[PDB]
Amino acid sequence: YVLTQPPSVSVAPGQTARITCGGNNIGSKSVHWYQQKPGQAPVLVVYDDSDRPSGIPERFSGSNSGNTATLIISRVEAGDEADYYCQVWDSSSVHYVFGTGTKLTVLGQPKAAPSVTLFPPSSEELQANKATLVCLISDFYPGAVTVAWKADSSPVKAGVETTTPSKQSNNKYAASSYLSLTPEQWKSHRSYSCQVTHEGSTVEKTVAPT
Amino acid sequence: EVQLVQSGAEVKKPGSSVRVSCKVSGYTFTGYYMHWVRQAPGQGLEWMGIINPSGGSTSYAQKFQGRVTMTRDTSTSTVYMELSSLRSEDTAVYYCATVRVGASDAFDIWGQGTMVTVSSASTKGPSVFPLAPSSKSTSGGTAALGCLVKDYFPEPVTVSWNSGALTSGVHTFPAVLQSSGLYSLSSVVTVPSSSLGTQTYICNVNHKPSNTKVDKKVEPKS
Repeated sequence: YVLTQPPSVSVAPGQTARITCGGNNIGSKSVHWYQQKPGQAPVLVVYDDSDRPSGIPERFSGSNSGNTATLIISRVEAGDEADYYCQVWDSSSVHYVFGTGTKLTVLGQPKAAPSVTLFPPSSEELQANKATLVCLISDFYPGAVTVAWKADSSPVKAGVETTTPSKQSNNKYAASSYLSLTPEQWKSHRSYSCQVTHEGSTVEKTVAPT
Repeated sequence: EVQLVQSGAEVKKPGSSVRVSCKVSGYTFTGYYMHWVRQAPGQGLEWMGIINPSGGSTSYAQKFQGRVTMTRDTSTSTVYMELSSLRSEDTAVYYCATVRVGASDAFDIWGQGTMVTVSSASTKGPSVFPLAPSSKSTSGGTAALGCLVKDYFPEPVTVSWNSGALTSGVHTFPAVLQSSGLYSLSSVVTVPSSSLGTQTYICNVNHKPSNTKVDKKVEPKS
């Protein structure tokens, strides 16, 4: 019942990542660990506290102590970046409880700055009685970015939709942010700008109507 | 190797039902029983239930209790998964997974998953508006142009520039899901601005489920 993991873990290569998974008294319970790389399916990595399935690297080893069970990935490699879930069989409700998940981030890539191009609404989009702003972010690392919009230079919180970051052809992340508007506000405010904060670093682009 | 292959992605509307198959390959199917797992977007694994290929009895989780139906077919070596009273919060990837009687207790073999987008929107084709580059840029450097693929509710829309000849600078961003249950994405190419009138830039926004084939040129701002 309620298996609990820390959300994020960062370990540079060579070190050993010890992803912890805590349930109330896991006293040698059937602890099982699963790696879930992006886009694909969970694959069993460690079962029965510490044992492995055949074909799983010798690096992976588990340990289930008293009240907290942990996963030891000795000599971490870049190909070990994934989400890791723990799981036991709860006899109280006869259920199969999974952990909260832990995104393991292998480092080994210097911090990168976004490129935050802006697009006004189209001359044909206004002909269609609408106006949507486009914010496109690419070529930035630490997969975490905060977005905030500004009309003219007055704060805004209405009509903005933003997607979650995604790995590129590069191993740098990318995300998109949109803003639907009304056409009379578009040419009343002098300029629209993209304000994108990444790790505490803000880059902006500006445009004026036609 | 013993494989688990699942049905393809399904698109349902709230209040319906959805069946997802998960075929086992090879051995006497009714050897070791298998279970099902939900995983909503971005979130974590959730256990849904069990069926025994042999003794077709089932055992579910409390959240999906009564609204999930699990069946198996001994002849074709498969298991089935039915959600009843489909709700919008059930949009997820639904995995299947077998546990082998003996070694041990975890699911050694997993399925590929089946995305089940669940929303009330109707199958619609997107409207395209060209996005003009930097107005001046006469003596500037490099600029970005693009196409706006607005408003559609199936999420395989494919954009390609000039029948695929344009490759350098292309970055088609993942689509956004606006609050109305409808999608929108953008595709942008970065090119030197010295050619702002001597090569042609046309994007082909294809949307197969509505067979909406629309071309849209991006000329410099005017």
